[PDB]
Amino acid sequence: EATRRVVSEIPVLKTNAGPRDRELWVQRLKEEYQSLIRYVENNKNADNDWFRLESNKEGTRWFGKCWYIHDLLKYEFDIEFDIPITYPTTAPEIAVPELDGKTAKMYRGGKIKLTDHFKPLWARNVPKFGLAHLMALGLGPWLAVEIPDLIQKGVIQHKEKCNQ
Amino acid sequence: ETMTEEQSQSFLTEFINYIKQSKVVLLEDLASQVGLRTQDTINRIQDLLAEGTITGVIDDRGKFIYITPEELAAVANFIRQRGRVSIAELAQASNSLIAWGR
Amino acid sequence: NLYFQGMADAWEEIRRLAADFQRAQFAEATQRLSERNCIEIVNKLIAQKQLEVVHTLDGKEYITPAQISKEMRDELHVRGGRVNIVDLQQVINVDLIHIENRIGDIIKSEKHVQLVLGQLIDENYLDRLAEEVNDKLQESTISELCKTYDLPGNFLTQALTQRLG
Repeated sequence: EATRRVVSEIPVLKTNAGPRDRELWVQRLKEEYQSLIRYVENNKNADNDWFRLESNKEGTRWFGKCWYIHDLLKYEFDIEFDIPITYPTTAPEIAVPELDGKTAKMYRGGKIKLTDHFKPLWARNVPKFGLAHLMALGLGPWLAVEIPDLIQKGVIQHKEKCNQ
Repeated sequence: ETMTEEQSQSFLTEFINYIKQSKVVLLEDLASQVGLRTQDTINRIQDLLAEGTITGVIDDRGKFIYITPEELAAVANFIRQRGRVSIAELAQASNSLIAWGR
Repeated sequence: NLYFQGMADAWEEIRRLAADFQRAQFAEATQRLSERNCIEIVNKLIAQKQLEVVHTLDGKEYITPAQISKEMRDELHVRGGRVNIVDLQQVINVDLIHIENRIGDIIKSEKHVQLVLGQLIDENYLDRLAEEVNDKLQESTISELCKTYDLPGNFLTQALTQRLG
């Protein structure tokens, strides 16, 4: 469905290697940043900038922010993930800690829980999907369902520096 | 609490001034300059647009854009040039069809 | 062992690319309007009678009446001079009323096209029918042909009247 459009715009990756491949990880990391850059540029070019991100010096730890807009209002959540040893075969697990307890589609630790459709698709495309594809096909669709829902259940509330 | 008819009206003055100086207004900055919730600033501005007192659009992210009549004209021509055009080819075109500044 | 040829150069590129990823995120976004806002404008233009435009059935596109007239002629051009009016809905993805509202123009204006029973037929179509029909005359019953081409007699006659020769 829609997927196809976002997928198409993101560059595929090639190196099948994870953090403990002495020789090939740095080549996978090069591919990770390149795709990421291109996704962000794409996101800026359309007026659709929905996140910020940073890594540790080895690209094994990642941390940042995302935001969702609902009824003209912005909700902003901190996020982070560690690259597994079995990456890129195994997909990394994104954590939004601030919603821990507050949403059913999430494990303890803030570890979000995706649809059943994600894993099979990740797996049939190994090693072409990377972090850009994670953001695009995992977190974002997760926000597009959970955030509206938590808002209408009063589980979350917009936050201005302020008072009526 | 809710705004005296007097206070309501310094709202509109502030707003006009921002539009006159910037053309595009971020509603969280308007809200802050007037000391209102973005929520209520937006809702107020929705009523003004309904009254016809104000002319413009609020994008999905809550930025306000005043569109000039020469712009409205250009949009009309652009649709007529194209004959058939998708709403998304429009949204794309808006970057060039509209000024984002004074 | 611990060093591999290129490792240094590779991590230098990562120093570069990571700095680009920050620069890219700090860059301002190209501004665009919501699709809703584009609709909002078009709805005003319509009110101010400054624009006449119809939407597609999937509500994804806008089309002017003149573009409809044009895409109508295109299908005729494609289909070869005989097209059913009913199929143009699907072809153009607009309600049939919007198509029907342009038929007056198509006929009068172009003068090249006529209307028969829910179908538009043009000079070309007939010219080429005549050819095939000559291919009976010099080799061999409008009655029959009217049935062979599912065309009303009144019409085909008048049309056949001005072809012979």
